[PDB]
Amino acid sequence: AYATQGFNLDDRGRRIVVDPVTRIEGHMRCEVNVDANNVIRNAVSTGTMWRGLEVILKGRDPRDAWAFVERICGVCTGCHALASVRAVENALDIRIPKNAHLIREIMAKTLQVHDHAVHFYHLHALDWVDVMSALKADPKRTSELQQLVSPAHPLSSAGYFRDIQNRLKRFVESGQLGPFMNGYWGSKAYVLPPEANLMAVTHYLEALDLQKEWVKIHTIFGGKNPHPNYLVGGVPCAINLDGGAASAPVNMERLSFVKARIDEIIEFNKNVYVPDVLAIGTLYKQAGWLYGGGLAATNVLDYGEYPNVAYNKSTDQLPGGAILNGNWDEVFPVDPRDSQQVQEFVSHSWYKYADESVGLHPWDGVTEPNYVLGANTKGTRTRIEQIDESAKYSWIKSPRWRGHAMEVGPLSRYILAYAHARSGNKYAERPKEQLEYSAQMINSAIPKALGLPETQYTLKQLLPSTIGRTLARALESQYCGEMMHSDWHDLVANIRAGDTATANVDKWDPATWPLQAKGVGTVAAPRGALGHWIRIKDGRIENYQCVVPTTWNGSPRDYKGQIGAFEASLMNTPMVNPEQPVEILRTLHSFDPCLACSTH
Amino acid sequence: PRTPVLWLHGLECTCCSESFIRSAHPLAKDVVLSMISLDYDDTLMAAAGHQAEAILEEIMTKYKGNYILAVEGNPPLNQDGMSCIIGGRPFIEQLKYVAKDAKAIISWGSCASWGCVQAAKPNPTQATPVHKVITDKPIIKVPGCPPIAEVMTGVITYMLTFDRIPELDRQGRPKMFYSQRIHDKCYRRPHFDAGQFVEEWDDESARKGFCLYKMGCKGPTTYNACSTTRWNEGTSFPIQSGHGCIGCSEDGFWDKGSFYDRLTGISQF
Ligand code: SF4
Ligand code: F3S
Ligand SMILES: [Cl-]
Ligand SMILES: [Mg+2]
Ligand SMILES: [O]
Repeated sequence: AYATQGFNLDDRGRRIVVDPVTRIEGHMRCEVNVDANNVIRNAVSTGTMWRGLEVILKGRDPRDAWAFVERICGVCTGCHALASVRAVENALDIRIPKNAHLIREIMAKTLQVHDHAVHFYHLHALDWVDVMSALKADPKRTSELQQLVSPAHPLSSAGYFRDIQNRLKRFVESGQLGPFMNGYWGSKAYVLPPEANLMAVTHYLEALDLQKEWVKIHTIFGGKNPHPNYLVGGVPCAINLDGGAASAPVNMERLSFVKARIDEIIEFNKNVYVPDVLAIGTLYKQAGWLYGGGLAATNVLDYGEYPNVAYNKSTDQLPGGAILNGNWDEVFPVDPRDSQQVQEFVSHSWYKYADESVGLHPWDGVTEPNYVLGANTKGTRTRIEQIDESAKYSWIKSPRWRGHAMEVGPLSRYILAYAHARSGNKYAERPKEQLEYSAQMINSAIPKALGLPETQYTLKQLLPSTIGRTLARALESQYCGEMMHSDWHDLVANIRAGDTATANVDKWDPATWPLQAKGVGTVAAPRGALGHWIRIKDGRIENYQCVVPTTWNGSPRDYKGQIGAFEASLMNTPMVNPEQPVEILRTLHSFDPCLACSTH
Repeated sequence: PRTPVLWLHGLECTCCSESFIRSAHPLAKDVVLSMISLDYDDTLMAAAGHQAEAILEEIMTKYKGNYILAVEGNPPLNQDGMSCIIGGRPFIEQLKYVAKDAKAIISWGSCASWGCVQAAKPNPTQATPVHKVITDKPIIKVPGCPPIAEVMTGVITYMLTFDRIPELDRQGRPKMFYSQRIHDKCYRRPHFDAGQFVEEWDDESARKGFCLYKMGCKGPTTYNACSTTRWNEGTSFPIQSGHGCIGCSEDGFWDKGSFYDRLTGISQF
């Protein structure tokens, strides 16, 4: 047992294993120890996959890299491609044209919305929503709840909710429960009334049908979703309003189609997703379930993203930096080029360095596998019963910022935005407004509407919690839909003014390149701070290192024994039943773990 | 009773699962609620850990030789199989266990079919396609990174309707979706036939939708339904949106040179 970061870790209690962790992307094992009262007093994050993309890239053409690294992940599809083209463009001093910038931003913001909304409904909701309780709901009371939660959502009739309920009934009564089989239904960890459960299940189904429309924005600009195409120097989707305009990738009709999809997104975020998260968050807040803050209460980081003037970072609409020790009055600048800032340790990871007492900046990064289990393992090399976290216990590296363990993600971006806004940064006004609105809804308006006591939680109290982490994701989805709505107008205006350029090809040919170069590309990816760091030599990739948001959040302990965001978030959480991982899943899922991303 | 599907995930990026849920005809919602019983799937399932693991046993017993095993991703043979760990054991052990009593095995995507990105040189994990590990069961390969949504649901729909695997080509792919090269019906083919090519990104030729052969398009050597069925309810495909096919449904496409290097011997196409 030892203390770190204000957490008293203790592995003497009852050991619980969750393997596989489901409703995530990829492969994770989680172990915890619980005390005599079922409170988690130790947590262990194990990434259970590795593919070695960084190794595979060596010797290849930098222009091809985006397609390889895009296949790090099909859920956060394209964010790696974006990071890669940015890194190569940074290395080779390539400035992309305005339309390429705007198209990439629209693609990025489309991914944010799709990834966030699908995460919440299809991966996260079942940690909050009891689908069997939905079968008991009264359709009229569900209609009434819907009208209170979101007055503008037109799918609100008792008959509509009755029809959905009856389909669920028929499904369950078949005896083939499918994705609901062996669930934790009826646990006291579930607190929603039947009507709220039926509303949420209805929206699960609505979101499942609608999510396929949103990605058609990727399809127009990038050819396909998942895995749209990108390009070093711009975008491939050449523009022609009049000229073979029907055969051109982008004409006015295609742009009108994109706007129609954006407008639908704005309605979904405002009428379905945000109100559901506010309502569910309010009810779990009322139940007192404010666990899961972890490192969000102290240390958060993002690179900063979405400059309303291209290549001018002071205009980032999600402004980044680092906060330490819960001091929201001081945001430190984060520089991905600084060898003393972002570093990765492998002390507790299945890799090898020459010297594992130091962390490597990713321009100097090394990925040599070393799968070996500790002396205190229960089981064998190929049949693990209890992993030994005192030794190497994960395929995830341990990123740190100036040695500090940080949480990344939408919550981090929203805390950073709030801090920036309070210091006078006008570019963060919208997230500040959303947070203040959300706090008023959760504390006063929703309780009033539901006949519950009004509360007086501050943003300092509400945000560093599993509820807060889930809220920030929904707010971010809304904000990204709003931003790309503006980006669309800017794109169309620029094209109509006579700038139709989509690619800078001045340095497409490697005969124009410097014989060596290094570059970095960062992205505010859906789960947090993404970076790709490249070294180029003689036209080829010399080194390519990725540090991915779930690498930060899911990281194992560092050389100093400091815990990462997942492990910290599970600490000090009571479980209703230690053999039912409801609370573990609820909190882990609030980070939206992408394990393929984390390990690459 | 709806046919159980046990959908396993090896080393993968999850693109095939995401593509499946884009299907418009049929809706994935209708597939899950009314066509199959999706009893195990790490992506969507309520149960975790021991409760998730227990489902496999139950379905295998109750529906022995009458469930479909769908596999996304692939098993690694290096690191003693523990570069992909499930329930503390190598994925390859789960794969072999569930495969034994399946009535059919679907290899979703290029990972399961051939290896995909993790199997590109130097293949640090010795990631290996399903058919090299499971050699005594009927397999259908549905390659692509990912495959088209309606191709995935089209395969399922055929299998459920007929209780048969559709006719396969020599490589194990369904002829109903993989009989044509992209280049056969590509709408830019008349430009190819007339020697009208893009030579630099965003040149005048690109703005007129000229053929992408000289920009590395691998459509002439790649079998898929992208030129006809197209992507995301027929909204576009890679070539329509201006990037050459990178060959993503073909075996070993990551190690056939740069995506931007043209095929040699243009006269053969
Ligand atoms: S080379 Fe590619 S773009 Fe040209 S006609 Fe063939 S498939 Fe279409
Ligand atoms: S890259 Fe793949 S998606 Fe189709 S157009 Fe080529 S087979
Ligand atoms: Cl392949
Ligand atoms: Mg890395
Ligand atoms: O993928």
